[PDB]
Amino acid sequence: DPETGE
Amino acid sequence: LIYTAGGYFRQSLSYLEAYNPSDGTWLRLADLQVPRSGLAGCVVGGLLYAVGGRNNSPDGNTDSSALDCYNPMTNQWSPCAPMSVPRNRIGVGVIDGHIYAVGGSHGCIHHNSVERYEPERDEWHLVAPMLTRRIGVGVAVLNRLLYAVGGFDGTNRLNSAECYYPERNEWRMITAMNTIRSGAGVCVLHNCIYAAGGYDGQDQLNSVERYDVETETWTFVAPMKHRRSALGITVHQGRIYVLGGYDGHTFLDSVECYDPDTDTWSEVTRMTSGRSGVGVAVT
Repeated sequence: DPETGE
Repeated sequence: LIYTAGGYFRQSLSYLEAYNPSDGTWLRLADLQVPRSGLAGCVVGGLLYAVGGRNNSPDGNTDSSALDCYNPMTNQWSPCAPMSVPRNRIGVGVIDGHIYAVGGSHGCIHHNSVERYEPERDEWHLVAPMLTRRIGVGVAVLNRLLYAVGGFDGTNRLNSAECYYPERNEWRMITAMNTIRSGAGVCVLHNCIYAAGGYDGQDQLNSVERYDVETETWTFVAPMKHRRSALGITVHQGRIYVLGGYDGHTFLDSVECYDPDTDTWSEVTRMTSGRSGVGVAVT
């Protein structure tokens, strides 16, 4: 996902 | 020192490390007792607490209800009572020795719920929910009021902020940030609420803005040299430290330091390894 890389 | 707990780098982590901004070197301390990313950290009575998050591993992806306490002169974690629900990408703040757990997600569910932890009683209590469902929400405490800032409601990323009044046990929308921010670093420096970086649904941000309660105004300040979301943030002796995060391509180990007097950022250290979604506090 773009936000956490997770 | 600045303690960083948990994080993510191909899997959730158990790391607890401490950085000394004077000497510049990193301590490696006791590992968390469940790998977590998307957690929050705070300090109450000198104790360091790890709240919520999830264990994203090769074998699972379990959202966390855990609250765990690290004692800095026992170098040992001990579990505390769990929360009513799991909260991945939670926000926390400290008022009057009490921990407030705000928002977060459990699977598909984006919480508006909020609960309060009582350290000397080890009990959680459900309190008034937010007006808004928020994960990746930044939380800050100013004048013993609790602010929930930005985040993501499941559909939209948010620039709104709302304020919780503990003696009314009530919420109130306030002025919205100039920037939509989810996964920002939210803290209180000098006497403003700072919001640093984050993700607006398109790009990780390097911009930074601060809220002045008396004028109900957000103003932009010195931007960081590196865009990042899901970063850790804390203030140490009057300067803002932002820690790791994700910029859409790599997991940052860069740690930046904002000087409020010069309105300038400068890179002071690299963490031991790049990671995002940590819990940070100072004790």
